[PDB]
Amino acid sequence: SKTINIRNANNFIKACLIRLYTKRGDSVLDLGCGKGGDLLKYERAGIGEYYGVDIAEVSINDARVRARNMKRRFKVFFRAQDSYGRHMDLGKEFDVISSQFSFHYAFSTSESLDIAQRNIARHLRPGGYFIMTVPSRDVILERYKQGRMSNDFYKIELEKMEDVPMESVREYRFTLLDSVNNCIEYFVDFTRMVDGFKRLGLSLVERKGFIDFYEDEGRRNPELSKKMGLGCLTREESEVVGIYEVVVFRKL
Ligand SMILES: Nc1ncnc2c1ncn2[C@@H]1O[C@H](CSCC[C@H](N)C(=O)O)[C@@H](O)[C@H]1O
Repeated sequence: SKTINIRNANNFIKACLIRLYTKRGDSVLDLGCGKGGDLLKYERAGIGEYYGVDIAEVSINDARVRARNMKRRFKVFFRAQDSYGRHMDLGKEFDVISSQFSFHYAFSTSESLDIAQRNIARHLRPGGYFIMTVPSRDVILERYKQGRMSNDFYKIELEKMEDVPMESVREYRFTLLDSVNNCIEYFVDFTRMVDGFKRLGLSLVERKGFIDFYEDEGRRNPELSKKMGLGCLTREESEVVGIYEVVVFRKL
């Protein structure tokens, strides 16, 4: 593929995040786990338990095969359901709750976000972290004002002007080479997210852009760099990576 560097970067960034907030023996709840793309990362992190939840059953089964056919020291649990707009009660709490490239889907409606934020807080141990990587609304609107909304790797389209300005847009179309196709993405209303979480005991402890986060980490972990094979992305690839940001809330 022609997006390998972009996959390496994203996985790199995610691995570093996991390394930063997880510790040995931790219990992790992976929301929007997908096809278990982080099982290996967690295996290196030496975590003890892994629970993955995804709305799509086609991905869960893929995450099962992977878990089933891999050298892992942690117990896995998969469940296919809606963890954002449908009540969720798994029974136990977790030290770390991860939602990689998937939490923005919780912003479907006002109620959805609320349910989703409630589902996160009730499955998080006090002191526990909720790490995520979501698209940056600020970034996107700027590329919009610059007219540069795409390239050979991706494409984004906002909604129509009928009685609406930029700040009034709630969603957009995202297309990615060898990935989603005109997938409907919901903008992450940051302020509403913060307030909503703060109301449930979760505080904002980290918000950084993918590129900076990437550059900063790539310098502190040169080994994980060459290990995951990476270094110096083309500006064309940077645009795709630059769309996402890192956000972390902790249950004080
Ligand atoms: N309400 C919901 N509950 C759980 N997963 C959801 C969801 N809405 C969307 N998703 C999931 O969001 C995921 C986004 S992509 C998942 C990628 C994965 N975290 C990685 O790092 O590769 C998809 O697998 C999709 O099925």
